[PDB]
Amino acid sequence: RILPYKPPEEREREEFYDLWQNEEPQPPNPMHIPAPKLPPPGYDLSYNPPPEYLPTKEEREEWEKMDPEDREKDYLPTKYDSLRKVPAWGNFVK
Amino acid sequence: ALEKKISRALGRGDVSNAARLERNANLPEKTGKPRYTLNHIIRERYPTFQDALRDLDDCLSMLFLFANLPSTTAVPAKMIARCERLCHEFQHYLIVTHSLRKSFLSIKGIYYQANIQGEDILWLVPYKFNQRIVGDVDFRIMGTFVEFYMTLLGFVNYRLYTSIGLKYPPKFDQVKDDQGAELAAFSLEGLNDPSQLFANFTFFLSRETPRQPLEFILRAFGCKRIGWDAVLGEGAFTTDESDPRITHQIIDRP
Amino acid sequence: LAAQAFKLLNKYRPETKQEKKERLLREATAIKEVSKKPYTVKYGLNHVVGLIENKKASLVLIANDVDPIELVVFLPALCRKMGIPYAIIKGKARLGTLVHKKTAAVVAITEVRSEDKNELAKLISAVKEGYLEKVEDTRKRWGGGIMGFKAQKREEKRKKSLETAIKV
Amino acid sequence: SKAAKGAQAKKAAQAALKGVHSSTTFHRPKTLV
Amino acid sequence: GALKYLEELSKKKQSDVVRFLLRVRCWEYRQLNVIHRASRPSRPDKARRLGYKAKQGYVIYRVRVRRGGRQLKYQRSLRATA
Amino acid sequence: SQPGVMYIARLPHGFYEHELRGYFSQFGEITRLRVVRNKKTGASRHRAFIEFADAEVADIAARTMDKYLLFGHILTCKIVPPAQVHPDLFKGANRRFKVVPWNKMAGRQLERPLSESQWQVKVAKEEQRRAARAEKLKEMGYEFEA
Amino acid sequence: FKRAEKYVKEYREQEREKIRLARIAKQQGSFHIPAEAKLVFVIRIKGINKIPPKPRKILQLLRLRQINNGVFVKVTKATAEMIKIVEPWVAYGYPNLKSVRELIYKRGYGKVNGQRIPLTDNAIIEENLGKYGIICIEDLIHEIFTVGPNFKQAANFLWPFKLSNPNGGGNREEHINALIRAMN
RNA sequence: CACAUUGCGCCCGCCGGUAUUCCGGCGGGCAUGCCUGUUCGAGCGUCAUUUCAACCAUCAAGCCCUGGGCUUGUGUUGGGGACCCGCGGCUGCUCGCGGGCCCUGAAAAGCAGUGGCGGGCUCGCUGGCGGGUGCCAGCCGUAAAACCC
Repeated sequence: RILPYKPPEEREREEFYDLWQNEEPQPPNPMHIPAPKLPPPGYDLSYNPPPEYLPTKEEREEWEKMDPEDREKDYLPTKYDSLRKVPAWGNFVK
Repeated sequence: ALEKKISRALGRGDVSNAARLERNANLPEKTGKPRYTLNHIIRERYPTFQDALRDLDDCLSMLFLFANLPSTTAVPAKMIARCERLCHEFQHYLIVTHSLRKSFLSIKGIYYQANIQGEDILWLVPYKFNQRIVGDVDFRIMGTFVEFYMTLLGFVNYRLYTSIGLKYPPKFDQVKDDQGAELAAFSLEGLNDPSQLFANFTFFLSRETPRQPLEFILRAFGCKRIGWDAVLGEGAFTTDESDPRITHQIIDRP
Repeated sequence: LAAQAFKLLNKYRPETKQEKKERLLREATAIKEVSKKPYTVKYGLNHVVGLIENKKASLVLIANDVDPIELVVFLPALCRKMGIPYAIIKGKARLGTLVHKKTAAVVAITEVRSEDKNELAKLISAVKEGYLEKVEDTRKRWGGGIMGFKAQKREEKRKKSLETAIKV
Repeated sequence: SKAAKGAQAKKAAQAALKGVHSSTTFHRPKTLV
Repeated sequence: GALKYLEELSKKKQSDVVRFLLRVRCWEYRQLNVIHRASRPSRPDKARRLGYKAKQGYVIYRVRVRRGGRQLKYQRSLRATA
Repeated sequence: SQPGVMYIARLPHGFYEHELRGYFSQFGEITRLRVVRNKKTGASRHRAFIEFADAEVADIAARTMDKYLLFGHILTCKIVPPAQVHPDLFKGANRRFKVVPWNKMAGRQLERPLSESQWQVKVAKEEQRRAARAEKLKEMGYEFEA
Repeated sequence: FKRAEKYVKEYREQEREKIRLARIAKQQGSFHIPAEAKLVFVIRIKGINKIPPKPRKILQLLRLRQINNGVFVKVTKATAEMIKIVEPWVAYGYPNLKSVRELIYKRGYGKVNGQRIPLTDNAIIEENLGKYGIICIEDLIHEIFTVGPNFKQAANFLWPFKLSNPNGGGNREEHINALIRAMN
């Protein structure tokens, strides 16, 4: 009727399924507004972009001089000679 | 109510039942899993596997980010370890199925695009550096999202492995992962144009090359013989740089 | 003195409801397939009083906030009449945690183990020197009478209202 | 000076014996229903 | 044996201890309602010998009734109306 | 200006001058302090004397810490009345009572060489001591030569 | 207010520290370690409040001044002697490759002009070091793990690791990695 | 809820009408006192909270005549008693180091003495040099060194 005693060491030692098992299509309700996907990356974002996308030395210093949340885009295209010289993105977590 | 009973027990000197009540609490710092089961929430939020596949983009971006971030109070260390495991398990599925299609190098990181059952999945993985956390950043909000995504990916991984035929979860070698196997600590057992680009080829990755991105790209697109310096981790086909049977060596040095 | 008392008292705490079941299960399993007398803190007002009357309690600790005070008002005199060292502890709830209850009106120690015989003896001397000598004169005196500034003004005003005429 | 010395001596005595740990209208608080 | 000490104490109702406790408790009951629940007997020895046990199902309600007469005298007692 | 003198005893091992100064300087100001010790060994005799510059501080501190149970020692804080306070009481006060290895010093002094000319006349004094011991051995009935 | 028990407690603590330091001095090289040149990770933990002068200087040289501080040290004869002195205040053992990789990446920092600069790019790796041939963060990991000629330069560059109290988690061998896993 | 009019509120769900918002209907619920328990609280009602713990070698190292033995691993509360000694100073009395006998709760009421080295403080002379210190939780034993940097 009841379990026998076991030492605490043995108790510590002793101690998956398909979610869509019964799945059928359902009609989409009209009250749902799905969030749009973030746009895919372009040619400005590559670490070795074509030289045209690169900005001028003046157009850069104006960009960092301007405070954030006032810029058209949150980045400026930059060219790096190697993957070794590509630094970490400072706004990744943000 | 349970937290109140733990506090009373802790504040009264009886630590034995306080530990007993803790086991009922299912704390993430000990289990490493989400505190509340979200099986029914995920099912009603994604009524079919197709809806789950369409929103894997944000799920993978979170989990690959937190697999590189330090351990916080909202998301403890054992929670991050499960994020590595799920992301590594997911990467193995694309390698076997050759579902990886595109990859892109950007100033924001590395972009991977895959095609699972006809849905395009795009996610961004940060470069392998010391990610910075400054300003007003709240990990409790992100902890809630991590909790949901880990449960979602775990169920997605199970179905994808079952569709192929492999058993889930894959066997994990703690000793090999300790040595630095990373993706190489998984063994995939059964249950009882893509795969030609680098098939009959052999690569050696130098120290200054990103091991995790390169190995994923090569192994998904056909390669079976990849080696690297022993500092990169256990699992290389060969370690000696003087091995004669090495066609390509990837370098990033002046 | 409270901390030193509870340091000895904690080492003789009675087993909890979970611990007692585990010990009972251990012995039952062993027999299915000879002990020394337990030493523990005695609690319960009827229990402790009988121990005092039979001169078995070495040390008695009494709570200071029993809601009907007449339940413990005789205890210090009874302890003194029998020659039992006693002390008054702030908190019946603090005594409760010692015996795994919500509240203990009184706790007692009859006999301790050999490794704590010297510790208990030192605490007996500490209480009777540190506490019983300090109250040898104040236990016979009436308490209260802590009139503040407002109370003193009222009393002086009352006197001056009867200085001239006393209506009776 | 003498008052300052007496206050310091009393403060140490209190700590030695007792330790160092020591709108307007009231409404019925909203509780769980 | 605490209840035997309580029995003797309740016999001396004019003693300094009992008179003091009865004075303060009388004021406290007067600030409360005429009929209100008492969480605990104020005379545990008296309640015990009258049949009170500390089980779930036993309650104490204390009540104050105006004393005096109706020159007519009520044949029942003030305790009966309480 | 009425300095007060405290007599503390039954001290635990470790409640030495620096701790006696540190703890009681919290009550007030300390002028001189001495913990009694042994010359033969650098060990305390578990009592000490503390002089406060303020008499009222010595009264408050002695009342509070009188029967204090510390590491199994019930302390003793008694104020010595200014009458029988010895004029020579704080003499090694505020000075470290360092331990001298008298056994090492006296013992090795027996090793250092020196002209034994006075030692040989001491040998004669040893002989006369032996003669006295020989008298003490007459009742014993013991004979011993050189 | 500081209590009389704490004064006596600290003295008896200092008396025992003076004892073990004297014994460690007289039988120098007490630890029976075979002559090997490998890597050990050292973590500063809570302990005796009043550190004796000799251990105080050792913790200063190793930069283990604050609690939850970690450093990489080669096991030389002097270092093993130094670590034996600071045994009460440190938790130490041999790391594994994953432990070294996680620490230098997730919590990696560097000292540039006496300032704590995070390891966000290899540009500063090859600007401070690099004349020794260390141009990327992986080279720094390689030199730390497979301890080489310029371990000292790699070590001083690495700012002491500021770890975090584990959330429910002597020579510890590989069990220092379990402590690191929780404390990271 | 309402002299009860087949009228009107609040919560959960459903049905039919162009219906996520409108209308109507339907189903399940919403009185008071009290008891037991649950959960959520209030109180210038009372209390605890700056942790008196454990942590030498539960065996190591070296040897010898090969299996037993040997050596090294310095680790002790204080006080008292016309008691019996050994050895050093004291012209001597006596005093020191170490024993044997006896007592005492982790017991207690000035009886402070042995020369230095380095450091701190302080005072003089030309950062340096030369003297003092009841200051050293730093060492040594009478020189001095070490630590220190």
